[PDB]
Amino acid sequence: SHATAIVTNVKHFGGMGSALRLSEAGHTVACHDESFKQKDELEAFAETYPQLKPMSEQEPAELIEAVTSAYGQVDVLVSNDIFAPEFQPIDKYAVEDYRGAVEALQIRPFALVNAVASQMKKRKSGHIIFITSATPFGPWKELSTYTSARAGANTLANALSKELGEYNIPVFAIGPNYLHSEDSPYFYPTEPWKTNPEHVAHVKKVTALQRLGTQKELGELVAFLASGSCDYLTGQVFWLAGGFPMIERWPGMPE
Amino acid sequence: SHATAIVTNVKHFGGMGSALRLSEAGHTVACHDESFKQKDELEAFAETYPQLKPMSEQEPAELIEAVTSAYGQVDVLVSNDIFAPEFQPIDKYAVEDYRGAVEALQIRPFALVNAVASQMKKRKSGHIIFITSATPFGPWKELSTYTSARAGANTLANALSKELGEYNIPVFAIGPNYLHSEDSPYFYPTEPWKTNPEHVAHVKKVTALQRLGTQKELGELVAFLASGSCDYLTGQVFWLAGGFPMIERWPGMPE
Amino acid sequence: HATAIVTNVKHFGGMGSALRLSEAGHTVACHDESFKQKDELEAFAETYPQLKPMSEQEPAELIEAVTSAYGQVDVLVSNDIFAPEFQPIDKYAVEDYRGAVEALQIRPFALVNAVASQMKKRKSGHIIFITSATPFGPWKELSTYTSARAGANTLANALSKELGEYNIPVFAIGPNYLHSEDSPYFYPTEPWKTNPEHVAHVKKVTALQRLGTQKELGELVAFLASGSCDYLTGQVFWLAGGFPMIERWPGMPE
Amino acid sequence: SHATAIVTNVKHFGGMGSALRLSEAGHTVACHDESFKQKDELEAFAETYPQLKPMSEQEPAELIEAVTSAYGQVDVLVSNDIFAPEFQPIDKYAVEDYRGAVEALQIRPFALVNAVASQMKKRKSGHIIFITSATPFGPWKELSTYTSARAGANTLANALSKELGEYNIPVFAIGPNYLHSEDSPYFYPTEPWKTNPEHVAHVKKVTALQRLGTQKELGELVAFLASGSCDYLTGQVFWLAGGFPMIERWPGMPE
Ligand SMILES: [Cl-]
Ligand SMILES: [Cl-]
Ligand SMILES: [Cl-]
Ligand SMILES: [Cl-]
Ligand SMILES: [Cl-]
Ligand code: NA
Ligand code: NA
Ligand code: NA
Ligand code: NA
Repeated sequence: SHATAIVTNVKHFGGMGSALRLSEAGHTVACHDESFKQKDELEAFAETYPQLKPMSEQEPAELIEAVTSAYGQVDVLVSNDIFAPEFQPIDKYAVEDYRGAVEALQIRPFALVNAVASQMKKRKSGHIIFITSATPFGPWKELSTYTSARAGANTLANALSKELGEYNIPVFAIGPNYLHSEDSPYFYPTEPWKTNPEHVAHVKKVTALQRLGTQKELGELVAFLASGSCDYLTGQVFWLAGGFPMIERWPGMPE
Repeated sequence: SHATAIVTNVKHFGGMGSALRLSEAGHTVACHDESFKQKDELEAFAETYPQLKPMSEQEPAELIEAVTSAYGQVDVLVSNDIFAPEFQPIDKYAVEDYRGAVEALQIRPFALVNAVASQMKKRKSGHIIFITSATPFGPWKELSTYTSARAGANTLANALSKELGEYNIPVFAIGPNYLHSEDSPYFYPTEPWKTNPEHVAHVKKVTALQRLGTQKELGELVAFLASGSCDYLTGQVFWLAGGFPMIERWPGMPE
Repeated sequence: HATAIVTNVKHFGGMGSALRLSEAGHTVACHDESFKQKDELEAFAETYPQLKPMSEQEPAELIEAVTSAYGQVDVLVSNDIFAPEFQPIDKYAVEDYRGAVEALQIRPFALVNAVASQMKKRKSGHIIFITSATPFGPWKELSTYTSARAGANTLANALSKELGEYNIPVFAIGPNYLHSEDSPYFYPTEPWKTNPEHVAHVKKVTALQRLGTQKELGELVAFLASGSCDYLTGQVFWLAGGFPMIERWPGMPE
Repeated sequence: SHATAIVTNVKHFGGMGSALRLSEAGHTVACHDESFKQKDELEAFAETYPQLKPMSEQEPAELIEAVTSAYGQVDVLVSNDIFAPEFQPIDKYAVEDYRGAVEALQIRPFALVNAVASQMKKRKSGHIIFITSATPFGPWKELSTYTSARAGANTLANALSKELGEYNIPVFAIGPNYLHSEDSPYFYPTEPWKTNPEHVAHVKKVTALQRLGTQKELGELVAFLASGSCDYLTGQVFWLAGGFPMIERWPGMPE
């Protein structure tokens, strides 16, 4: 009997670090991704990553039911939520641009917890992890849609911890920034963030560790939280951003 | 000339405290409310509060447009947002119950700012105030929809402050709890909160001031922020909750 | 006729607090290190005939002197200052942190410790600390000053929980980029309004792209001390103009 | 090659969980304690815990120097700081009661980092962990000294992360509450917190997981952070408090 995890949007953001490290820790890892609606994309992923179990199901209720049918139960949920950040002055958005952000970044993790929480509560075990964003900690101007939706997700995780603790289910939010996402455009691909001088310099300026975060670092945190080694952190919002933000110092002070 | 303010949902939550004090400060206060769809309700309100200017418009763009047409411009927006709090374990909600909360508590203030920001930015003046909630500061268990949507609104306000400051527009969020709402059910009506002993005792336990907050206190803060006397607070989330939460102390320690 | 105390009145948030509290009708007893000298006290008294400078320096003696002269202390504005010294952590002396915590934590604690009994007995009073917004977004190499200010913020918030039962609100106002006119604590006119590089820095790091004014600080102090919005008790106010502005990605405009 | 850790006040608070788990992870763990001034107490500890290395040094600079001399360097500092919480109304404290709290809970971790940072910066490696408190997250009334000093330490850790990241040195604060401390009075000994029904009931009410945190959970987090597996969390303040605080709900709602 292996523990079963679900990682959503596995090709993007914190998906690969989460899935790879959870598998290394002995989980069966069912993986969701928009591309897995296509048989060829699902099978290519299954061939490259024989330790992972890509699923074709897209919608929350269908995904939870399919993983429960295939593997018995869902022990760990990693809601690795993504949406394209679009920078606009507030008056240049359409209201639908905010609705799109809240559907992808708040309603979707809510729907996944809504669909899985009953089976976890009945057996009094489970772990729920949202991958959110550190942007609420220090917003950039002109990203009001994405940034506020991510904060809704952070508070959703914290609020859920208060009710699910009675059932021995920890709930966590991991909010990254400057997390290297390799080939994925969500949100710091190798090109340009490791390849272009202006981007390399920006990352050195705005993070304390002066580098991007790695998929391994994100995955190590995900597997540590899912292990049951430190459930007493339930309710935490983790800022996985390398010491971002670095705050501009007065004139004359060095870099 | 007169400064013009908009107070939404004026019959509820922080509506009357805001509208009455803004009018005392010399604003023309255009008032929105769902009941003003009915001519008899609008006219009854106008007769009781002849210093206030109730509008029939319901949707955010049409409300901004109607106030702008009637009075020239909108100087102060008070987005007094409401939604009925419904307590449920996460798995007992419908997903639509979260969508309803986000629409009412996040999308609506976004849409109002989206509709009014251009006119404020063009003249480089204006004030934006969201009435949100202090529940994200200390969530109750089983209120995950309402609580997380309110946090999204708080971050929306803070994020907007970063872009609108360049146009001399402060943005504030006032997050109440235990605010006496008189005859309004949103969220602490006189009955039961001043009349039933168990409720009086609860409020004495969980607030530092051991009382409900008053509409006058809320209105004083709204008019102070709208006055242009302290624009340098832009980006603040105010916790208007009387020292809530009081945290349960160890056995043997007194009330 | 309500009585206020404003400490370190020549510096930081002192003048804005004292001037606006007097405009609101308070008798404003003013403390300052320079008032140990009669000539400096009397010059201040002549320039500001609406203010009442005191010579007393230590917390117990100051509270006692104001209570004797004016009956009671209704409003305490602990306007605390210390010179920010930037060092790598290993280049400080431990005494440099001790000095910061004495000036920025122990001192407001001692003033509340000295005045709280009289406020509690009559169930009225207002306590305001002027602290700092540096904990909200620390600069590197200011660990002493920044962490002491955070201690003061939590002290205010913790005190609100016990003093609310006695109808005494407690607030912390944490500024940054507050114009301090001729005081070096912490943004004097020269260089912050006069040197182009400093003007440009303020435009970059605040959302309102300017220093905050003494009038804005004083308006908040008088508003809180008025009893018009006691239900904010426990608040830490970030009076920093939308600071911090967070550096955006390459190619995005200023 | 063996990494070297220092755990202070090892007999108390998070001392044993930290030291035991770091030793299991392969660190040489030098241990400080006030009782180690006595040769008999140091030797008794060495006999019971032969995998740990108790030191007699008491003062911060002399402790760093003694561990560096004995083992070559200090790779991990765990500043496990303690002070007896004394509840008083603000006017009943002596000012010295606050000075004692700041000296023990702020000056002491500062002094330890001040003494060790140069050797870490020179080799561009090291980890700094403060064990602080979650009391600033939700203060009890009448504990203003201890609570505010702990907040100063949390900010000290966060501020230090901004400068030490350039040297590849993460800085963390772990702020517990309701951490079972076994035989130590700091701060939740087995008697009364597992033996007396009133105390057992209090813990069930005020934490989401309805139990004390374990030394194992604390030690797992300390060893995880010190492993270099997730340096990108630098600057984090961890709330290790089981979902504390639970916020009192309205009359009529169940516990
Ligand atoms: Cl990221
Ligand atoms: Cl309310
Ligand atoms: Cl004196
Ligand atoms: Cl300042
Ligand atoms: Cl503890
Ligand atoms: Na399939
Ligand atoms: Na009409
Ligand atoms: Na004198
Ligand atoms: Na020795």
